[PDB]
Amino acid sequence: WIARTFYDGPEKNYEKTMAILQIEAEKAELRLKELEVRRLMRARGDGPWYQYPTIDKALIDHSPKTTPDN
Amino acid sequence: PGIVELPTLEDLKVQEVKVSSSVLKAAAHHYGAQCDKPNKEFMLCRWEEKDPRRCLE
Ligand SMILES: CCCCCCCCCCCCCCCCC[C@@H](O)O[C@H](CO[C@H](O)CCCCCCCCCCCCCCC)COP(=O)(O)OCC[N+](C)(C)C
Repeated sequence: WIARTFYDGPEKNYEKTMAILQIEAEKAELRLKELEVRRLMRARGDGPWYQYPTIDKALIDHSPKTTPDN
Repeated sequence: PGIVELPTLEDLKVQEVKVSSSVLKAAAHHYGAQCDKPNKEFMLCRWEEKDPRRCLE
C-alpha cells in the first residue's frame, strides 16, 4: 500500500538519472570546448571574438593634395 | 631593403630658362595660354606617377 500510494517504480528514477547524466556530461564537454575556443580566438584573433578596432579606411581622402607626391 | 635608383647627371641636363621671376610674372598669362598642352601633360603625369623619376621627358 505504501509503495502504491507514495512512491513509483525503479524505471522512473533510473531513466531520469540517465537523462540528468546525459545533460550534465554535454554541459561539461561544452564548457571544455568553449574554453579551448576562447584560447584559440584570443591567440590568433581570426574569430568573431576579441576583435579590436582598427582605423576605418573610409576616413582617408583620395584626392589630389596640392603636391603630386602626396 | 633595396637600392634607390636615380637618373644619371646627363639625364638631368636641359636647356634652362634663365629669366627672373619678374619676367615670368609679366609673361605668365600668355605663357599659360600658349604653352598649355605640354604643361598639362607634365602635371597629369606628375600627379599620376607620383614619382619625379617618371616625368623627366
Ligand atoms: C497501519 C497503516 C498506516 C501506516 C502508517 C502510514 C502513515 C504515513 C504518515 C507518514 C507519511 C510520510 C510522507 C508520505 C508522503 C510523501 C509526500 C508525497 O509523496 O505524498 C503525497 C501524499 O501525501 C498526502 O497527500 C499528505 C500526507 C500528510 C500526512 C499528515 C498526517 C498528519 C495529519 C494530522 C492532522 C490531524 C488533524 C488536526 C488536529 C488538530 C503523494 O505523493 P505523490 O507526489 O503522488 O508521489 C508520486 C508517486 N505516486 C504518484 C505513485 C504517488
